[PDB]
Amino acid sequence: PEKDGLFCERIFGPIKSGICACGNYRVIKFCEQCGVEFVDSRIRRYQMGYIKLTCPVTHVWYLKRLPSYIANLLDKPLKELEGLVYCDFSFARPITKKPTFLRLRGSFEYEIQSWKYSIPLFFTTQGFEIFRNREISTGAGAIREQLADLDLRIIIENSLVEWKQLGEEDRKIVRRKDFLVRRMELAKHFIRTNIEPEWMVLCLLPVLPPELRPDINELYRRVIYRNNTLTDLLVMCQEKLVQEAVDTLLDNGI
Amino acid sequence: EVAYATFENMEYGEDFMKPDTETYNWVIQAYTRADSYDRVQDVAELLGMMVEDYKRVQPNVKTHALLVECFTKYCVVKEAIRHFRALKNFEGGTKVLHNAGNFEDPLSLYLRALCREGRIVELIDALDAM
Amino acid sequence: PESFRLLVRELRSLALELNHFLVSEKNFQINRKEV
Amino acid sequence: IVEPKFRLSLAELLDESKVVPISVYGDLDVEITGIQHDSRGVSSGDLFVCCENEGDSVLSEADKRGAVAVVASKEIDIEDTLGCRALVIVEDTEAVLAALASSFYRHPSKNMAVIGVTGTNGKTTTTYLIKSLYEAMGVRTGMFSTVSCYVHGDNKMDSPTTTSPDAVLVQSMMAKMLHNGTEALVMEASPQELASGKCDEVDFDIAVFTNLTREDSDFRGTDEEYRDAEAKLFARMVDPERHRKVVNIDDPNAAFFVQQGNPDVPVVTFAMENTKADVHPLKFELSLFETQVLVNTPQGILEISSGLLGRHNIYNILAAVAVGIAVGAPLEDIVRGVEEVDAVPGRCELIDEEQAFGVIVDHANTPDGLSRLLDSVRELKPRRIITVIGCAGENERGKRPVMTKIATEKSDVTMLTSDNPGNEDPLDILDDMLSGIGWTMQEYLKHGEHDYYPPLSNGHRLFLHDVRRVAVRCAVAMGEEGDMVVVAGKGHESYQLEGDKKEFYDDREECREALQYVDELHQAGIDTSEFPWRLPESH
Repeated sequence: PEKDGLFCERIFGPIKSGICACGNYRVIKFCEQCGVEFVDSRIRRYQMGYIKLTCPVTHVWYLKRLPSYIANLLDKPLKELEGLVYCDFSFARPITKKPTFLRLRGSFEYEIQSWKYSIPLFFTTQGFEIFRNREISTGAGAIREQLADLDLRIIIENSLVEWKQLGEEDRKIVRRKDFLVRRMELAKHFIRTNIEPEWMVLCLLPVLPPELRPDINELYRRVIYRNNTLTDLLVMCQEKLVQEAVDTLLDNGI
Repeated sequence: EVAYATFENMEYGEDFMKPDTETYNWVIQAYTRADSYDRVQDVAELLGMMVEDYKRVQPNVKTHALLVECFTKYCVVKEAIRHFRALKNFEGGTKVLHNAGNFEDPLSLYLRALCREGRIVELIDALDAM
Repeated sequence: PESFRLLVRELRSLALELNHFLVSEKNFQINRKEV
Repeated sequence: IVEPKFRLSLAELLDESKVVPISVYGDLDVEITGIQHDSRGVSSGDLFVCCENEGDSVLSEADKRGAVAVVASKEIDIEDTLGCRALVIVEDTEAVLAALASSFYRHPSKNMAVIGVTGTNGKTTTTYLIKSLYEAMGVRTGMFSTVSCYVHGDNKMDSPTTTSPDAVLVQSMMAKMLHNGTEALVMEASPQELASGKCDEVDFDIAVFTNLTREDSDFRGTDEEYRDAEAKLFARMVDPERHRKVVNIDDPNAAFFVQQGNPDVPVVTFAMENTKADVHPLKFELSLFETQVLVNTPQGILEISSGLLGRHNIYNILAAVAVGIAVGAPLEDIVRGVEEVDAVPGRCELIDEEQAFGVIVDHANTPDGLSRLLDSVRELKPRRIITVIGCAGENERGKRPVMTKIATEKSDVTMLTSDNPGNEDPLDILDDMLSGIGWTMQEYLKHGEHDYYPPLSNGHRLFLHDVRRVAVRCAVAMGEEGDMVVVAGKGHESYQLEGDKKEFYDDREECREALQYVDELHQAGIDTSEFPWRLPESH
């Protein structure tokens, strides 16, 4: 097994009970030369690993499976939200809990011209990177900032008043009413549980134990390969490759 | 769910095991002070079961104080007002609802919810009871 | 059981955790089973 | 710069300094190559002086670093804890400290002309002006200032970042100037330094008094003690043939100082409003970029065009003129020296990049310092005043609402920002500042969502940003023709403390660099008249 690989004995345990990577044997805690824990080899059926993603990726279950959970919680159409993940789009003003000074808002299909040369030069590149991902962001990371900054109690009150207004006033009004009830139902469950909505965007990728993957291994290799490529560059096209590969691993055919 | 399992043992048992008013109060109180999840539907169904048992079971002061506390917490204010009116006729009354300031002071929450919703005429009547 | 322990790991691959808790009927203490 | 080398025995150092020890242990013939009072600065061969406020761990640190003899006020067990070859017990370590430093460095102040400037205001700019005045006469002049220390000319010393140099340090650097050829020196004589006795062993030649206002909240004493502390410099005005006095007679106190010392010492009086002064202006013109003053002097009239701003800087010019008058300096040297100084760092320092609005960087970080600064800017008659201000974190929590009320009532546009957060969250300090006008961070952020920040009750504008680099440059971009942008708080300091690391940050550089690139931002279609900016691709 290759060191620090998908079958590494640092991460998942020995392939032989009581036998280390170097070959030292002990009767059934860590080897000084290699670091293998001297335990039964059965731990490879239950020991998890993880991949540290250089860029966050959305969980395909909560974005693409209709009706979308992320799109319903953010009250944005999946079309305008899918391009933020798989297209060359950018979202302005992702957050609302920190000071900002630009009048940009919404999704920009193109790129801001002044944001490319004038603004980075005026504030210097080092000083620009600090507040850059507060006025306009891109990728699944922009979605995570929106989810993390959501005021779930504001969602309930805004949905309720909008719901009542439509009642005072044919296939769209009914459909919009069902959207609002789903959104306020979703917000309520987050409030009374310990689930954070920002966990719908993955920062780390858990890895199945090796004994359960003696297809999945190739999909893991693709995610590691592109994720290692992306950290070497540090681009947006490479982020799409990492995000798409994780979508394939989690749920293909979507 | 622990208290509700015992209640079901009694509700669907023999005659000598049937719930009394105190039995309903304990199960209602268990749901009102639950740590997680929405329990307002469980309380409202228990209330309907208690009402269906009217020939044998009648409320007391604790029943209305618990129901005012539950509906106030979930902001079902119009139902908290109905049960506060019944609570006024019981001596002691608002003191039981105050719970000595424990469990986030249900007496103050009822007053705050009335103020936040512009139900001032009800709010004054609450102060008279106090 | 191996059928259920293996299920938990496959669910963990999708960033879901499946915990089994026992609530004691005597003292109401919650015990997390080793799964 | 050449480092002087001093070698004195312990017995000689005590004999020269006239310090009478309570008891002496060890060897008195131990050679001393240095004197230190802070243990972290003690080197091998240094004499350590232990102040009463430093514990037993300090003594071990000095011994570990190579201290050969120790001076302290209390008996210390040498035989088991200290490897030092000698120990000296004295009644008062702080008072002896000044005498030991002067004796070790051989009283260098006796070989130069020493000019001390005292007062609450104008010490640093007058010291900068007078040093240029002495240099215009060809005298190699050093300087001791809160901002900088020079041996002569442009030869800057790497001064430690201490707001009040110790008695040992003052003597230590002073001899270094002598070894390098310095003939005259100008030092700030702050009340705290004079009260603490750090400058007790300095042979001042000329004493200059500027003004006295109760501003320094850091002074641990009464107003009379604050006044008498500054009188210590004037008390030493003894020799009529060698000493001179320069007093500002506009201050009501000035009579008290004139009576200090020998009354026979000559006194030269300067005043902006009192025409009875020896040196006083006849007419002056104030603008955003320069001041022009016609000053009447006992030796004639002078014409001065200075880059210094504000009428408070006219006093500093007059004091430099009177000192030049007192030393009988050539009138032409008076004009050239004053006009040579353009920007004392952090003291209303004008940042000039050939633009239509003035940009000044000041060190004002107090409610009364900011009030005085903004009233001096208003008299220059700008169309608008734009102030960038912040508050330090974990300390001075009482001035946060006060400084916002002052800025919003005297500045047309106020930009709050971060001054030195430390371990406190910058948005928490800004919330404390916002409370002084009745706002909260949540309300300000709500206005940001609606992309519109309303003005205040008085019609002024308040904006906010927790990144100092962003807030400083965005305020320069709000400048128009005939405005003034005031970047207060830091002044000449070159660090922004975030957490525990002191990241390098200069306010002067940010204003300088923002002025260069503000042109390309405006032609790119960006409207930076206020917050938020209007990009061409935003509606």
